[PDB]
Amino acid sequence: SFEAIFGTYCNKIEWVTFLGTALATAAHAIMFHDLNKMTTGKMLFYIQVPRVATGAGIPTSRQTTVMVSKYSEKSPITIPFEISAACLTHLKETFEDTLLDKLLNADAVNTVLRAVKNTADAMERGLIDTFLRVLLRHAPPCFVL
Amino acid sequence: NWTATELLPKLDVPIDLLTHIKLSVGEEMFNNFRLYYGDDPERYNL
Amino acid sequence: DLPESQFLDQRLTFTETQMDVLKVGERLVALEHLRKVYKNTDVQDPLE
Amino acid sequence: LTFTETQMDVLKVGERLVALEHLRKVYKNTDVQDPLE
Repeated sequence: SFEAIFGTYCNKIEWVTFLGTALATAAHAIMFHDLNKMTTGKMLFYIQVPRVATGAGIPTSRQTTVMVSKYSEKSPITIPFEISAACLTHLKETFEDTLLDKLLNADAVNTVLRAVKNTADAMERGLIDTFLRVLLRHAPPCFVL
Repeated sequence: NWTATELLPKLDVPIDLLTHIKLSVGEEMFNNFRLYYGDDPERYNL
Repeated sequence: DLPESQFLDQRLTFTETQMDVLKVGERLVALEHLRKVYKNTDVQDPLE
Repeated sequence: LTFTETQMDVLKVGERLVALEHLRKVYKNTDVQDPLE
């Protein structure tokens, strides 16, 4: 008699990106590199108002000028991954190799690549999440709007 | 032997779920599973 | 007026993706499952 | 008197053509409210 393990299958993950979704059609997405070096990004909006006035008793206003300095909002994300010290040992040792070292070493390479790979997937997803949560926290309910 | 899965190669396939992958083992879509969060050093012990 | 404001003049390598668009009020509105990034994940879908 | 052309939303009632007009487009962000209100 025998146990007969069949085809050892695997998933391969759904390769999402926030540009690839429809969130970046609402997100003007900009890489910037001194963002750890910046504090709070200001924006000046210069705004004229119109000046329609008439009448004899009606209070005619002055020309009114409005600048508003609307601020940015930091909201960093951080996902953890981890690579085992056994994985680092079977990478950095690379000992007297009778092919069970080489299988294990290629496994360690694929382990680190798989972990960083899924980590970047998590990075994309987390950017999806915090962009969505910022839209929710700065989007009123539409009965209010 | 889950090491024989996670160490040997596999087959990239499209999968499907009713609810959720970690709920698939807690609400038990399948029994005799294996779940692990930190990358296992046991598969490195041959 | 600046012909190239700094957020405006952001050059980009365009591609396409098959987005579920709909016209309402003569405003082309896309429509998006974020199910693809929240399936089999720990994070609850924030639209829920 | 010289002329020009403009895109007016005109309507037909009783074989009489009648123009139709938004005035919010001149009373947006204005101190004077719209007298049609």
